[PDB]
Amino acid sequence: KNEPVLDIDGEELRAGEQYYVVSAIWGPGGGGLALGRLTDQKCPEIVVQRRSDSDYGTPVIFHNLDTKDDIVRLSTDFNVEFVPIRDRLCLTSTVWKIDDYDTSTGQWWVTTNGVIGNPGPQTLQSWFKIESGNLGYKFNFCPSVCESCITLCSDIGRYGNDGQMRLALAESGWPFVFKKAS
Amino acid sequence: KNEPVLDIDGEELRAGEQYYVVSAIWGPGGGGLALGRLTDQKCPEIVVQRRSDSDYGTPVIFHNLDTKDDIVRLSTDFNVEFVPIRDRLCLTSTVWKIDDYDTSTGQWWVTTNGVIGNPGPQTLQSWFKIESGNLGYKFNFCPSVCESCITLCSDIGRYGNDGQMRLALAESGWPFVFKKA
Amino acid sequence: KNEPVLDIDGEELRAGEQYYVVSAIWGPGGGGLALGRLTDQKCPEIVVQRRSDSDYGTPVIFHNLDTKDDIVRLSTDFNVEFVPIRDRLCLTSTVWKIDDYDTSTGQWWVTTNGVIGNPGPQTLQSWFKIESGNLGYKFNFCPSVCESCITLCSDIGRYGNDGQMRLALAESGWPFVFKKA
Repeated sequence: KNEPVLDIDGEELRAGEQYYVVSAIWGPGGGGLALGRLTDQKCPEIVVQRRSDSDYGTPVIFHNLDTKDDIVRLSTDFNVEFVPIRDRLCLTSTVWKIDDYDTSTGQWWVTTNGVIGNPGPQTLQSWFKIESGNLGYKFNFCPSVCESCITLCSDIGRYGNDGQMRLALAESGWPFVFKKAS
Repeated sequence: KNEPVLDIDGEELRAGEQYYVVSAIWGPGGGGLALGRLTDQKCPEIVVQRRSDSDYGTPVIFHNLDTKDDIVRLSTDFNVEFVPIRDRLCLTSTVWKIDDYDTSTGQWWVTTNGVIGNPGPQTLQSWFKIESGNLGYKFNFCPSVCESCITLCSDIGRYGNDGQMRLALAESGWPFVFKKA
Repeated sequence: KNEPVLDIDGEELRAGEQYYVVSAIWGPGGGGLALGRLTDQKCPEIVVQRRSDSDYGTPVIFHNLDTKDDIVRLSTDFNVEFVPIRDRLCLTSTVWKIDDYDTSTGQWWVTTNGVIGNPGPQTLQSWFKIESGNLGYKFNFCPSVCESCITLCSDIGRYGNDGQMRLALAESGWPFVFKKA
């Protein structure tokens, strides 16, 4: 019964529909998110952002906890799934999942090879939330799918990693907006 | 009088029972089968494979030809239905059917909006077999409900399309196993 | 200049790197390869497979033909050496080598006590190739290090042997994948 997420058109987000995730801050805040690849890892891909603010990157589909509700709502666990237009360099999934700890960088990366559905301990790292706290719109990884589980619980922001703007768990979240692909 | 189809626990598949159909090839081979959709088509949904080795996708149920036989057995026509709860179905069934020839890709696709029961020409595109082949079980479309009919016949393999892994008719079938739900 | 062999991570296999070699078929396909010992023979250790698909086994390292090309490539001869992080139970090597003909089983076993390097007649039994079919990858024994020599040329598969999953020459090769250690 939560408040709907809204795209730039004022329209409430629909699960299954494709949306560009674009920086709410343009200029040096960059453009949209898309799939990139690391130098020491060709697969699975990683969530990156384009330097150009005219680039909206790769759209995503949101998969609900209970898909009986087709409205994407705030502070609710869901799966974010990149839906690329290019051919797949990788045979692993393009679903967002929280990586394990990166001892070389000190940040929890947001990466691919996540899971659609199966809420519970097996998929704890595949569930994300959208909020609007002190930002335009932010991603928060704090899955409530498993009440006996212990999970990380914090905002999701951007950090520089080897020439790419990557997404990592951060205290100071980063603001986004949603755009119907059409 | 054929031999039954077994699941991961060694227990034969039951018609009416729920089973995850998971690729016997892990890693790059992806995992279980589930339901997806195309950019230009919202319904009926399409049969896809989740790419992660830790998600089994969507469970299925088997309907035998004879509704009285409870055992799922090899080299015999059956109905396969997904059993999801997504309310994004535009009332189309969850039963596997063979699509008509896709002129764009040159492949015969596997889809939904098939029919349970009613063996005959009407449900021709909805009847599937499981063959052992060489690896774990492979799916095969070769309906035997209409002797008078001209149907395609070949194994079922996997092929890429629109950023999703899909099921099509081919000679080299793709292997799968079954995990009880 | 052949295409590089790729591990699970999408990475071309590098000569010298520890890799786990694990069945590309999970479930009853078992797991990884390791050093085992037979009932009547303690040395040399043989190549075996752990029944649990969770046991990646013993890491190994590749040894190319030309000691300077670091890219492990397809259809190219190489030595293979087990890397037991366990204490070495024997004085013979961990290098893969085709055992002599087993009159009791009609199987050309894969054992150890092979030799790294010295291509030609002296080490013909330690030179293996990697290829791919419909599965991830399949081993093949068809060394080219001696043109005037006659050797068997066939794929490599798995067989039971006193309750241990050994490896031997076959016409259909078993599928594997490589995970960085």
